[PDB]
Amino acid sequence: QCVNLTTRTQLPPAYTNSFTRGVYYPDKVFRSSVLHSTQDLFLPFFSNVTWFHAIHKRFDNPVLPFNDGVYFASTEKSNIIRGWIFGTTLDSKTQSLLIVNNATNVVIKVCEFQFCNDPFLGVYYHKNNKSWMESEFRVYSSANNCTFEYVSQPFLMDLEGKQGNFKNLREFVFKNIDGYFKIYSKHTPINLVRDLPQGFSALEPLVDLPIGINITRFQTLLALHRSSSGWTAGAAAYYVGYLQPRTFLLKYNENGTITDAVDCALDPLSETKCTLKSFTVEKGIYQTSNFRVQPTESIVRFPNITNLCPFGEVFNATRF
Amino acid sequence: ASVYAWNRKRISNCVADYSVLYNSASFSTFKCYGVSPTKLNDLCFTNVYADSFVIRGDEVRQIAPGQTGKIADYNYKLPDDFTGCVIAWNSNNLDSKVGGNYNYLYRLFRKSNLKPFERDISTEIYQAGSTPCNGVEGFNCYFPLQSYGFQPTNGVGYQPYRVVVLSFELLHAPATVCGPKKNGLTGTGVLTESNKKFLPFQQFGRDIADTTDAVRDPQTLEILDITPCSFGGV
Amino acid sequence: DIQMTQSPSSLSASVGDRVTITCRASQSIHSFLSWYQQKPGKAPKLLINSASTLQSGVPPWFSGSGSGTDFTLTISSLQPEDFATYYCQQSYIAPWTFGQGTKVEIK
Amino acid sequence: SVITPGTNTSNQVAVLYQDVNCTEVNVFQTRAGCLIGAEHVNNSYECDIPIGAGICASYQTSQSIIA
Amino acid sequence: VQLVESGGGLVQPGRSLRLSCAASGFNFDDYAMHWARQVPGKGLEWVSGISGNSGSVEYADSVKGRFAMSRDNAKNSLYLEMNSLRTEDTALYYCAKETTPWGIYRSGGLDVWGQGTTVTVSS
Ligand SMILES: *[C@@H]1O[C@H](CO)[C@@H](O)[C@H](O)[C@H]1NC(C)=O
Ligand SMILES: *[C@@H]1O[C@H](CO)[C@@H](O)[C@H](O)[C@H]1NC(C)=O
Ligand SMILES: *[C@@H]1O[C@H](CO)[C@@H](O)[C@H](O)[C@H]1NC(C)=O
Ligand SMILES: *[C@@H]1O[C@H](CO)[C@@H](O)[C@H](O)[C@H]1NC(C)=O
Ligand SMILES: *[C@@H]1O[C@H](CO)[C@@H](O)[C@H](O)[C@H]1NC(C)=O
Ligand SMILES: *[C@@H]1O[C@H](CO)[C@@H](O)[C@H](O)[C@H]1NC(C)=O
Repeated sequence: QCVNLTTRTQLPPAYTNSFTRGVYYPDKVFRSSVLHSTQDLFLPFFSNVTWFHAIHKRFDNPVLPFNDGVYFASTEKSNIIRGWIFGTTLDSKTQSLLIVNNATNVVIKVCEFQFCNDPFLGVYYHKNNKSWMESEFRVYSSANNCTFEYVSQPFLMDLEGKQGNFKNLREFVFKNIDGYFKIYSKHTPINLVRDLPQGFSALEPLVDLPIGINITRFQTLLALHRSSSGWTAGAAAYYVGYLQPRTFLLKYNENGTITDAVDCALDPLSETKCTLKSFTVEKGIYQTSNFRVQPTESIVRFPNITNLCPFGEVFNATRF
Repeated sequence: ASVYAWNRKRISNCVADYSVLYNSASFSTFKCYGVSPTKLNDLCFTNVYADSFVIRGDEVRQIAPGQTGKIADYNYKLPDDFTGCVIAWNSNNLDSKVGGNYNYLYRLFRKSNLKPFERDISTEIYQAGSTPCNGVEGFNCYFPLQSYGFQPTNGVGYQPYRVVVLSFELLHAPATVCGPKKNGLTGTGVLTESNKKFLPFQQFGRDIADTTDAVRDPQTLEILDITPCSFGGV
Repeated sequence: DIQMTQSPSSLSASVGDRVTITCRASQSIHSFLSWYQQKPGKAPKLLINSASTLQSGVPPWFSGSGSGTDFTLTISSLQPEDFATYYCQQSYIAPWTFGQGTKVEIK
Repeated sequence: SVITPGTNTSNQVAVLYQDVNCTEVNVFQTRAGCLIGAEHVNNSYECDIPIGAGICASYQTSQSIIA
Repeated sequence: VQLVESGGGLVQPGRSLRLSCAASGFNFDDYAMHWARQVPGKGLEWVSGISGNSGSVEYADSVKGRFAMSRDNAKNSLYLEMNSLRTEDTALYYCAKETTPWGIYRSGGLDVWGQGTTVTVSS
C-alpha cells in the first residue's frame, strides 16, 4: 500500500535532558542490601534526548539507528503507541523484528516483511456510534519466510481518545546480546504536560525472545484517532535516547529493588561515589581517577640531510 | 548447507543425550574446547547452536580458534573465547558422486579479516585495487564464490567432511537443554528455604563473593536459600 | 609484471632416483600455478593444475605441492620419457610470466 | 583529587589536577598541581581539607569553596 | 577438438599480415580464447586473450596498442590484425581455447594447442 499522511506541522528540533532515568537490571542476579557496580550499555545521565511527538499537531517517523543504543520513553493517555519496528535495512531483503498490537494480543512476528515510508494503524468511522473500533491495518504489505511467532495473553484496551494531561509513562530499552533481544518495561502513574519527570523509574525486563537477527535502524507504529491523508493521531509523545558503555553504581534495599543510581563518568563527585562504593560520602579528599594527555599529531619521529641528485651539471649546463 | 551460508540451527526445550554421539560410527575428530568430552553428561546448557557445513579433510585443523589459513579467516571464524565442540566425519558415500556435484560454494577472497560468527551471502566481485571492476568479470575480476570440485576417486585430503560445530554457554541464564541424568545449578550446601524476594523474572541469586547463595527450585518457584556446610577449627 | 625465478637452471639425473624442482614467486600466489612439460619440437601438455590437482591422463607418480610463495615438486621415479625442460607459470594477475627453464640430462 | 564537602553537606566540587600547570587542562596553581572550583583567599583560616604545599580548603559564606 | 592455424608468412616489419586460427570440434559456449607465441630456441610468451560477453581484452606488457581483436561466433573463426610489426615478432603462433567455460572459476584454463602457423619477420 502507498498511504501517506500530510498532517505534519514543522517544529524546531528541541532537546530534553535525563536526570536520573534510564537504569535497568543488568542480568538475572538477585542482590540485596549490597552496593554493586557493573558495566553495560545504559543511558548516561544529564544527556539530551530527541524531541518527537505522536499527537494530532506533530506526527513524525524518521528512521533512527539501533546499534548505538535506544532508550524509548513514552507517555501514554489513550494507547496510541501500539508497536515497534526493528530491522537491518527495513525491507524484504533481510529479516526484521515486528511487534504489533491489534488491541487484543501483543503479537510478535519475525518474517521478511515489506514496509512503505509511513506504516501506521487506522481507527475510523467516528461520525455516529463510533465505539472506537479498528478499521484498517497498515503495518506491512506482505510477509514471507517467518521464523518466530509469539502470542501474548488476551486483554482489552480502552481506545477512547481522552484529551488532557498525561497520566502514565511507558519506558522501554531495547538491545540484542548474542541474538537475545531483551525488552525492559516500566509503568508508573504521574501527572505532567510535555516533558519527563526528573526522578527515578527502575525498569524491569518483560520478555527475552530468541531472535538472532541484526538490527541497524528502527522505527515505531503510531495509531490514528479523529472524531486517507487527512486523518490525525491521538495525544502521545515519545523520546529516543542513546546508550553508552558507562559503569554505573546500584544500591539495593531489603527486596533488592533499586532506589537510586549514579553514573561514574559524569561528575567528579559521582567519581568519588563510584570509587568509595557508597552513596553517602563524608567530608574529605579522595582519589578518583587518573589524568592523561591525549596527543594530537602522530608524526614519525624525523627529518633528513640527504645527498641531492646531480641535477646541476645536467640542468644548468654550460653546453647541452 | 554450503560454507558461505552455513546453517544456524536453534535447539531448545529438550534433553540432549550426547553419549550416543560420543560413541557411534567413526567421527574423524572430536575436539571440544572449554567443555569436557567425557564429563559432558552431567551438564545443563542455556543454548545449543549447530553450524552445519562441508569441507575437505585437509582444512579440518583450521576449524579451531587461534589459527589462520584459507577458510578460518574467510568463511567461518570462531571466537578466541570459545566454549564448544567440533565434530566431523567422512561423507564419501553420502556425497561426492562422480561428475562434480559441487553445490559447495565457498568464498575465496574478502576485503579484510573476518570477525567471529559472521556469514557472508553477497557475491560481489573481489578487490581489484588498480582498475575498478565496474560489474564485469572478464579479467582481474574474479567471482569469489568457488565450487570445491569433489570427486569420489580423490585422495584422503580431498574428501568431503561434514562438519557440525556446537556452541554452548555455561551457567549464566536459565537452561533449556540438559543432560540425560535423572534448573541445572550444581553445588554443595545446606537448604535453608526462606522468603527471598522473587522478582517474576529472577532465576538465580548471588552473594558478594560472586558465588551461588540462593537457587531457584526447578519444580516450584520458591527459594532454596543455600548455606555452606558448618566447619571450623578443631 | 611478476618476476618468476626457478632453481636450479640445469641438472643431471639417472633413471629411478629422486629430483626436486622448485619455483619461487615474488609475492603471494596462493596456489594458482601450473606444471608444464616441453619436449623439443612437440606440443605442450599440462600435468598439474593449481599446484596440487592431478590432470586426466597423468599417472600419479608426478606429485607437486606447496603454498604461499615457495613451492616444491617431487618426482617419485624417473623414466626414459621425462628428460625435458620445466617452467613455472602463474595465473593471478596482469600479464603472466614463464620460468627460465631447467634441463635434466643423462649422467 | 576532588574536595567533596560531604554528600550530606553540599554537592560542590573542588577538583585538583595534580603535577600540572593550569594551562594543559576559580583558578589557582599549587605545588601539588592545578586547582579548579576554588577561589584564592589571602586571609588565612583554620585547615580542614588537606591538599598540600601549605594550602587547605574550608567553607565560609553564597556558600563556595575556598583555597 | 582441432585447431588449424593459417595466415603466416614473410613480412617486412611495418606492414600488416592478418592470420587466423580455425576452431573445429568445439561446441559454442563462453570459453575464453587466448593467443600464444614462441620464438624458436627458448620458451614461450603470451600475446592476447578474449573472454565472454565481449569486451575484456588484454595484451602482454610490451605489445600495447598494436594488435586488434574481433571474434565471430557464427563462423567459428578467430581473427587477429597485425599492425606496427618489429623484428622481434618472429615466432610460431599458437591458439588456445582453455576449455573451462564454467561461470565459477573460468581461470586456470587447460590451454589446448593446434598445429601453429609461423611468421617470419625478416629485414
Ligand atoms: C542539549 O540541549 C540544550 C537545550 O536544548 C542545548 O542548548 C544544547 O546545545 C544541547 N546539546 C547537545 C550536545 O545536544
Ligand atoms: C518489600 O516488599 C514488601 C511487600 O511484600 C514490603 O512490605 C517491604 O516494605 C518491601 N521492602 C522494601 C521496598 O525495601
Ligand atoms: C633520516 O630520517 C629518519 C626517519 O626516521 C631518521 O630516523 C634518521 O635519523 C634521519 N637521518 C638523518 C641523517 O637525518
Ligand atoms: C547532615 O545531616 C544532619 C542529620 O540529618 C543534618 O542535621 C545536617 O543539616 C546535615 N548537613 C550538615 C552540613 O551537617
Ligand atoms: C606555569 O605557568 C606560569 C605562567 O607564567 C609559569 O611562570 C610557570 O613556570 C609554569 N609552571 C609552574 C610549575 O608554575
Ligand atoms: C590578595 O592580594 C592580591 C594582591 O595583588 C589582591 O589582588 C587580591 O585581591 C587579594 N585577595 C584575594 C585573592 O582574595
